[PDB]
Amino acid sequence: ADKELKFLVVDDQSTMRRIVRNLLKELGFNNVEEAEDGVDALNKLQAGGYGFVISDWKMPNMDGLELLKTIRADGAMSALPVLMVTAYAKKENIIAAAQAGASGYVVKPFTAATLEEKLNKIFEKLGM
Ligand code: BEF
Ligand SMILES: [Mn+2]
Repeated sequence: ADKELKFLVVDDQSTMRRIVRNLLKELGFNNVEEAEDGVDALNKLQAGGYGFVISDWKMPNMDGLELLKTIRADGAMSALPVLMVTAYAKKENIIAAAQAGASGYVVKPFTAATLEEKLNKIFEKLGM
């Protein structure tokens, strides 16, 4: 993928945002911004130029499943890649996220190798 691709990393725990931002840097992606919940994320997205979203699920103000649905229903951003990264591991959560249009789903805790693999699977799927 394009190394200037602009990522938004969304999680209510700063620890996890830091993990994801550092992983992306190792992968050659330095154009990375953070948000603390779905509302904060939507505000950043509206400012424009984003090419990829990585999002938690459990967050105050707007949770990540609502964020994913909001993105998919909006004409300006409906095709935006969205990778879910969450501690929810039950099949019904995976199904609800997949059906709502998630590009990929990673269960926490995850390894560096798993994140890289799942990002690449999405790049290949979308011809990026
Ligand atoms: F809080 Be997340 F869904 F891991
Ligand atoms: Mn959370």
